[PDB]
Amino acid sequence: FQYIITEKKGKNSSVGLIQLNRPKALNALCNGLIEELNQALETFEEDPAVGAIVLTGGEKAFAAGADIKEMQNRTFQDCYSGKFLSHWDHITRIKKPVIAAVNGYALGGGCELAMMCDIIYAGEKAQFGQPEILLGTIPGAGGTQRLTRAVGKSLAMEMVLTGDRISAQDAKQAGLVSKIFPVETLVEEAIQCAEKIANNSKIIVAMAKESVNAAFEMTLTEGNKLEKKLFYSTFATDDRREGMSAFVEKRKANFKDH
Amino acid sequence: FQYIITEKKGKNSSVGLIQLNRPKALNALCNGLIEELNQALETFEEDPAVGAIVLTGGEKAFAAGADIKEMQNRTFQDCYSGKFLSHWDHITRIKKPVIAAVNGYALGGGCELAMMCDIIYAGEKAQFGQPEILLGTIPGAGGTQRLTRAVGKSLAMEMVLTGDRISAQDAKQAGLVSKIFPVETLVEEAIQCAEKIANNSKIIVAMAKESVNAAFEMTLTEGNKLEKKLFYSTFATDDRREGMSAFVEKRKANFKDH
Amino acid sequence: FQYIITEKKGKNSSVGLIQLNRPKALNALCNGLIEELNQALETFEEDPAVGAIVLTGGEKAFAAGADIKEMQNRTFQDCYSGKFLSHWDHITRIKKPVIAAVNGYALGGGCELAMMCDIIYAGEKAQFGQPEILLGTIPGAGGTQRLTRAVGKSLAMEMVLTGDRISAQDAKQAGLVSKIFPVETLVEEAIQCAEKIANNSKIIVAMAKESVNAAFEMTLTEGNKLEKKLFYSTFATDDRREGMSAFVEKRKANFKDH
Amino acid sequence: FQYIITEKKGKNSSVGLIQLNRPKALNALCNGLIEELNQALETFEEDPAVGAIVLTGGEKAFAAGADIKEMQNRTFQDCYSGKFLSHWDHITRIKKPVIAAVNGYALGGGCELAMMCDIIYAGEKAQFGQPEILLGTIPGAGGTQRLTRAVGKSLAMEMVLTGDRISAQDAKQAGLVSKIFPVETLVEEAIQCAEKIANNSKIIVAMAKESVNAAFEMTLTEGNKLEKKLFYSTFATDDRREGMSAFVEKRKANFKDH
Amino acid sequence: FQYIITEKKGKNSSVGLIQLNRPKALNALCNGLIEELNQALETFEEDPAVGAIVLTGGEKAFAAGADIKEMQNRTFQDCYSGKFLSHWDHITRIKKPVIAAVNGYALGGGCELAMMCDIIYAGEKAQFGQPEILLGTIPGAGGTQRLTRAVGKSLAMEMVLTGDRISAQDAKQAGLVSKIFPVETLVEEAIQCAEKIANNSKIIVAMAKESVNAAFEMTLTEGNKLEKKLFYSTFATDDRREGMSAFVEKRKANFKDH
Amino acid sequence: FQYIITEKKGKNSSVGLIQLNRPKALNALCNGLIEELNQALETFEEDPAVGAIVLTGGEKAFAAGADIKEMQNRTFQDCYSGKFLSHWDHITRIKKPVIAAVNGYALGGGCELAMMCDIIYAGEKAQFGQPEILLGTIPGAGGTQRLTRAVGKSLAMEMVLTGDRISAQDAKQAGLVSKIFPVETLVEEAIQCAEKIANNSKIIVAMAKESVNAAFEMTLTEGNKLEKKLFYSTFATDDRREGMSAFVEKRKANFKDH
Ligand SMILES: CN(C)c1ccc(/C=C/C(=O)SCCNC(=O)CCNC(=O)[C@H](O)C(C)(C)COP(=O)(O)OP(=O)(O)OC[C@H]2O[C@@H](n3cnc4c(N)ncnc43)[C@H](O)[C@@H]2OP(=O)(O)O)cc1
Ligand SMILES: CN(C)c1ccc(/C=C/C(=O)SCCNC(=O)CCNC(=O)[C@H](O)C(C)(C)COP(=O)(O)OP(=O)(O)OC[C@H]2O[C@@H](n3cnc4c(N)ncnc43)[C@H](O)[C@@H]2OP(=O)(O)O)cc1
Ligand SMILES: CN(C)c1ccc(/C=C/C(=O)SCCNC(=O)CCNC(=O)[C@H](O)C(C)(C)COP(=O)(O)OP(=O)(O)OC[C@H]2O[C@@H](n3cnc4c(N)ncnc43)[C@H](O)[C@@H]2OP(=O)(O)O)cc1
Ligand SMILES: CN(C)c1ccc(/C=C/C(=O)SCCNC(=O)CCNC(=O)[C@H](O)C(C)(C)COP(=O)(O)OP(=O)(O)OC[C@H]2O[C@@H](n3cnc4c(N)ncnc43)[C@H](O)[C@@H]2OP(=O)(O)O)cc1
Ligand SMILES: CN(C)c1ccc(/C=C/C(=O)SCCNC(=O)CCNC(=O)[C@H](O)C(C)(C)COP(=O)(O)OP(=O)(O)OC[C@H]2O[C@@H](n3cnc4c(N)ncnc43)[C@H](O)[C@@H]2OP(=O)(O)O)cc1
Ligand SMILES: CN(C)c1ccc(/C=C/C(=O)SCCNC(=O)CCNC(=O)[C@H](O)C(C)(C)COP(=O)(O)OP(=O)(O)OC[C@H]2O[C@@H](n3cnc4c(N)ncnc43)[C@H](O)[C@@H]2OP(=O)(O)O)cc1
Repeated sequence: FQYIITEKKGKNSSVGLIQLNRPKALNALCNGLIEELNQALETFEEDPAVGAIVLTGGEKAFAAGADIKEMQNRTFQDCYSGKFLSHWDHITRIKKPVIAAVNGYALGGGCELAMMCDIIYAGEKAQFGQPEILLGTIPGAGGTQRLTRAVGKSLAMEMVLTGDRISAQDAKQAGLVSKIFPVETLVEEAIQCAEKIANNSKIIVAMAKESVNAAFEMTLTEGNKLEKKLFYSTFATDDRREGMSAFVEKRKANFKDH
Repeated sequence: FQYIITEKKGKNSSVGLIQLNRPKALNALCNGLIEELNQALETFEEDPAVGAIVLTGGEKAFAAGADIKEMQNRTFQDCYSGKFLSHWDHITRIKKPVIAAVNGYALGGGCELAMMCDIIYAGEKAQFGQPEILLGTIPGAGGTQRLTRAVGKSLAMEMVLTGDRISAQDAKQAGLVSKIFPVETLVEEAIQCAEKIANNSKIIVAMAKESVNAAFEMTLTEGNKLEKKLFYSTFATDDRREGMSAFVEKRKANFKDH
Repeated sequence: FQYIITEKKGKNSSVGLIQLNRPKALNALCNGLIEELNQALETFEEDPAVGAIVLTGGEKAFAAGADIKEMQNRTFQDCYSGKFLSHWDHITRIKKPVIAAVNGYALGGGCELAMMCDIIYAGEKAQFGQPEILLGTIPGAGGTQRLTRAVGKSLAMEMVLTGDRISAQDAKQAGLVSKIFPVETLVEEAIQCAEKIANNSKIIVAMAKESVNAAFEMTLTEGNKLEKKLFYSTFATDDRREGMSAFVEKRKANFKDH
Repeated sequence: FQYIITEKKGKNSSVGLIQLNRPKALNALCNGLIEELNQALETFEEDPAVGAIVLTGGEKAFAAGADIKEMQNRTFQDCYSGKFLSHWDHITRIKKPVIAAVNGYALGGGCELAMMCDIIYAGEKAQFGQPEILLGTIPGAGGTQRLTRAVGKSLAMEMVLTGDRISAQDAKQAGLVSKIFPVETLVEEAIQCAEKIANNSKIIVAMAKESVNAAFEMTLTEGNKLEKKLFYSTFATDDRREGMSAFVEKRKANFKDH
Repeated sequence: FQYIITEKKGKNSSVGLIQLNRPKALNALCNGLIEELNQALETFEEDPAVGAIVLTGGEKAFAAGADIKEMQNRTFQDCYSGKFLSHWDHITRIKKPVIAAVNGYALGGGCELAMMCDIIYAGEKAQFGQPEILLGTIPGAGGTQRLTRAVGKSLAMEMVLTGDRISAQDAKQAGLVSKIFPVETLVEEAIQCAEKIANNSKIIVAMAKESVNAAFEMTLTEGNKLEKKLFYSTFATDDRREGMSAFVEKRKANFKDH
Repeated sequence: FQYIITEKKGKNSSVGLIQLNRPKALNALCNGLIEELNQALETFEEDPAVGAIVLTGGEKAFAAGADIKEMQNRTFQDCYSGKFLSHWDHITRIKKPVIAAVNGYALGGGCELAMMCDIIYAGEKAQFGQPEILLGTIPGAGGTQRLTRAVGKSLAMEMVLTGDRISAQDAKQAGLVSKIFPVETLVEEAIQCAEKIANNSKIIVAMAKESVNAAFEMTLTEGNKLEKKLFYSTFATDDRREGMSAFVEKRKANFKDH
């Protein structure tokens, strides 16, 4: 890999860590980088030892956005071509949980990439923003959708129309991120979180993740019916039986992913 | 009742109070408890003197969830028998406002029961969580739906996939609960809130509640049209004439629930 | 104008400022006031020099609601004649960004008017509320819809069913408003915000605003597809090319709004 | 029962037949009739021998609507009493399939009752209509919703705004009913259909019914995701194994309902 | 009017007739024509004597679409900040029922105009189609939305992607139109239909129309709740009292429109 | 290719033909067959000479469903494995139009495959059905969703719950298919249809197809707004001008796919 670095972490290497490694362009997400990222994601998704994935960048930047230089001379017809900014949402197809550990800059595509993850942990100095408007364009990877649904209309409108950045504290207060940690312990805290998740049944975890994601795709009435079906279906797994036995039997549960 | 204690309270016994009373199992919501709860709710719903209902538990626990021992040996087929965990959402059918006064633990079904209520007040030491994942199952009573819609994706994912609990402070900050009070004044503050509601027209209050609930069942454009129709319909009541006349006449309004 | 005061305050006269000026009724929004407001909005919308609009009231009150005296003797039939409280949502049709600078009271229709704007800035002493329930009626201009989607069910239910007001601090914490400023610098800070927006391409800004508003009208999956189409379409403008080229050339760039 | 006749005219006694029996008022559905209908439905729903239910009326009329005499002296407040025209949609909660065998008149509430069923068979002389408009009211049991979704806007608008009736032929052509039979063989044909359904696994049939109903409650994208989950869940039943094995073994399948 | 003809044609002037009169361009809907159309619509909407509106064109053409010559040189820019092809959906805002009497050609904007109406009657020689694709563009006034919802995906796709026209018979079979009449009696039959509608309460009719239109804006569950609220609200009118009484009194009803 | 046969059949070789060729199992769609089908689809999608794709099978069968023998011994966990009946909806991702030419049997997965296509042409002897229920399972590839939306609740429920087949005539009347042709000329008529489509601008056609598909993914109000944005965007293409000038200049259309 020329733009990313990967390694297994956790107690039993149950955690997959992906680090964007293109320091020069503040981790600008060029087409090649996305290519590798999707590869890394796929390998971890296929590895039956990995139960969760952690995504992070540098200390100064998570990602400053997509590569502006690569899209400077593209056309409207270039957009309906199919080779312009494709595969950006492959991460939304990963069944396993993905935690974004954000230190420093998370702008444009960078902020959008973090929002595509299931959980976001931010470093004390992290900064989020959607500056697309300053470049004469608008967010094109969920910046007007995921952001608005987490932060509320007023703050989303202010961010998208002005291009202003918000601090990690503001992001936590608004619900964009769920935890803030010191710059130097961020990635570690993220890994510990991934570890807790990796310890649970992989099949049950995948169902829970689907259920939560469904909250943004249907009415509450139907969302609850779907959730109920998923709940019922867990009763067809062995881990559910094992899990509830471990409780009454007041012992630790040992899930075997099925 | 064996598992609950009821009693009218407030200004004119206009507030119905229901207290989960099964101390030994940290208020675990077994089938029998749910049975009584729905009875209590129905009586208060039918009592024309009661304008609001307050739901609370013990000081150490609101409810630690459904009874794990009652579902430990059930099956997938049992889920479709229609005899497994039935009648849990009867509370969502109550027309009158219901306030949850949460002290201590509010886990799994407990947290979900609180979220089914219209308003939530938490004690300084309250704790919310969805630990279903630790038992090899997922939330099955709105934990992946109502939670996500209030708290945002990141925190909802973190809570549901790890099983970690959050404090009352975190819950208020995230919008899960609207007010925090000292452990010993919680139930009273809740009752005072129920009292303000009980003082308003019961027919107008029921319409307002429906309108707010509709916010999670349709697009904003349609939600506004529905709200408009409801607003128009209030002009067919006497209390609306009495209320707007009491303002211009600089006097107290006397609603006749008509 | 007999109820409003207008003027262009931009540093380059690019911000349209509208001030509700009916001090005696705490800016109660009577039919005549709404008439002028829509006129003011339309003129600024048509003025190619104005890129953003700021809406504010007095120091003691933004607006205490619609005029109660004008609706106290209306009937149900009156409502369906389409000549009662009509034209209240013309502001939602304005394509240019609208910032609400709220000082003091913002109740009922006043709170709803603020929520119709794209961004809300509140003064340290601002107060929001939906006291309709106290008059024997319910919010009829989005108070049960926009409020709930920004603040969460619990707080929305509490506000709408009790009629209690919330402070500016609470509003910011809940996500109702995005910034709090001292009473005397509020309008100025709002204007500065409008200025930043006015500096961006008007055509790109209009698209960004549409995309954000779409977040409340469709599922996330479709919202993202819509956003993508809008993003593609920006590649058919000159300001986009000028905006990206300006970046790689380390030079500022101003758009000709096309 | 004074208004209905129930008898297991099924063959293996697996089909429950309910016949509206109030000849004098052309089967006008008064409160007492609905009362019994819901009872009959519940008993069959609980009877493990019954796999499907057939609903029919007289030869001249299925049902001429709700009892007009019973609602002539009601008021707006009455509607919000919580119980005026209640329990009119209990049939939509029955998990087993329900076939409506419609002979003669099916007007207003009668037409709506038929549309609430899963399948509709009409006699050659059947007539459908929503004459509510002629009584100075509108359909209030799905007549503007289920009708429109089956028949299309133009025909639904014409039917609802004029009150005109349509023939069985028109109903089949528009998709309101799926089959037309001679007046004297209608009920039998309906029973034969119920029989085919009753022969399949009750648990699988219940899932299939839910999936089809979901088509009117969510987007196609989510509808397909839900359907997929239900499909997967069938693999946790025994009947699904028996059913596919019976095909490969080229023999008849014996479903045990689990 | 330059390209329009209007006249009250009811037996009491209860029916407003609008006839597109631009023979030379096969009734091509140019900007000027749309202007007058919206005026005509508004006058009839305001006339308390008119209860329904009938819209028709010539015998050879209803409308061949929007004026192709008027949009030939316009560009992307013209589309955003433009009154370009504006006010085309004013007809969807009319509260009173609108019947489209279609003889001959109804293509592109013409077909779309017809679908915007509540009811469509077609002459034996009427032809519908969306040939936009042949001009290198797509339907932009509901041709891919209303058509699909009435006719089904297969026929809508075939019509939109090939540009092929369908006959009146095909349109009736598919549910696009609800009635076919001889070329000479079409307009007359349409007027008779408008008459039946005009005889009913104008306020109840407007509610029924809203309810039916809601069927395409929300889930079935919410659609039914909305319809129920509208039904309830009819009990606050006098005409509902009159209508139901006239039935029990076995006598004709006289609606006062309130 | 071991199970299919691909061919270029346009008048300019602009039509891609794919023929399922596994006669022995009545074209049962086994995993290998789906593999090739997706390959064939991808090649045609990438070939800039092909403007439309035609999908057909044998004269006796289009496809009898997925391979029952390949799923006979699979588990619930096999479903959540990640690769059981995978890649079945790749066809819904193809941007180019796809016509299904159905002769003979089109059951289960076969019927669902046909419904995934944009247009369906059926031979006089074609038969459609969803017999999954007879195998102790339910439709899992859109059979309860796409079928219901095209055919209506009654017929969809009857088909899915009984397993009964319907004729080509019934399918056309219900809107499932848009045209019926003699068994011998079916594929040829389908190709002619594909040809007409292939003659139009590829980029405009792709947009029209997206707009029609959006009709099942959002409310009518939003669907129309989306359509309008797509319509506007066509004004940024050359084919739009070429097409609109070709009409005004009374000459034949000149397309260049951009
Ligand atoms: C699937 N679909 C449809 C889609 C998917 C994705 C997207 C995404 C779009 C975007 O992200 S638009 C980009 C939004 N981001 C931005 O506007 C941020 C631009 N960056 C900045 O303003 C600043 O670099 C900054 C991050 C605030 C840090 O400033 P500072 O500390 O002064 O560093 P600075 O010298 O500017 O940056 C260092 C190097 O990184 C480069 N760089 C920064 N951001 C970059 C980016 N987004 N792309 C490429 N290079 C970038 C700089 O140009 C510079 O390289 P050289 O000039 O040495 O060649 C769209 C559609
Ligand atoms: C309608 N549909 C479809 C649906 C509707 C509802 C549901 C709901 C599901 C759930 O709620 S699953 C339950 C969620 N709860 C959990 O996962 C674990 C809950 N409990 C705990 O984590 C811990 O007990 C704790 C609340 C932190 C307190 O711990 P600690 O302070 O050490 O006390 P501890 O001794 O453990 O608990 C005291 C007693 O309460 C019992 N208990 C606690 N939680 C219980 C529960 N959820 N069910 C039954 N018993 C419970 C303990 O077993 C113990 O009783 P003995 O064994 O001594 O007889 C699903 C579907
Ligand atoms: C499109 N559609 C369908 C729709 C569109 C819009 C709407 C909106 C409805 C509403 O807003 S209902 C109204 C919501 N607002 C309220 O209920 C606020 C009522 N006001 C108050 O509680 C208090 O006035 C207050 C704002 C807390 C300020 O108290 P305080 O400082 O003591 O002043 P106070 O003396 O009460 O009021 C000063 C003057 O303002 C007037 N005023 C205050 N609010 C008013 C209002 N909403 N309307 C008319 N006058 C009002 C008072 O009557 C008084 O005038 P005088 O007759 O005494 O000369 C509905 C439907
Ligand atoms: C859950 N929620 C909120 C809701 C739930 C449900 C509903 C439902 C509302 C409706 O159904 S409104 C009613 C819609 N139905 C109608 O308009 C049908 C009215 N009936 C007719 O037009 C005619 O009776 C007819 C069905 C065409 C048959 O005519 P014909 O053959 O001459 O019979 P006719 O003598 O008129 O009627 C026979 C007897 O049945 C009675 N009847 C007929 N329909 C009736 C009805 N809907 N209600 C009560 N009685 C009815 C007649 O009054 C008469 O009784 P007597 O006068 O001899 O005492 C609303 C809301
Ligand atoms: C709110 N927004 C954003 C939006 C709102 C609306 C729209 C709507 C767009 C469209 O409707 S696009 C237009 C769709 N129409 C078409 O593609 C062409 C339809 N017409 C034809 O192909 C043919 O006229 C025909 C109806 C098949 C038969 O006509 P035929 O009998 O052969 O005679 P023909 O000479 O062609 O037409 C007679 C005269 O009407 C004119 N004409 C016909 N259709 C016309 C049209 N759509 N616009 C302007 N002129 C038209 C012809 O140019 C001719 O005038 P002369 O040059 O001879 O003086 C879009 C967006
Ligand atoms: C993405 N995801 C999650 C998903 C994606 C897809 C699916 C789809 C599921 C299905 O389609 S379930 C299957 C639905 N189809 C059926 O049930 C049709 C079953 N077939 C039949 O009833 C009959 O074969 C028939 C097509 C009506 C006519 O057949 P007939 O003329 O009597 O001849 P018959 O001997 O039965 O069939 C000829 C040969 O084809 C085989 N065959 C027919 N249909 C088959 C099928 N669906 N699978 C495998 N083999 C099949 C037969 O077994 C036989 O082979 P031998 O036994 O002689 O070795 C699910 C989920």
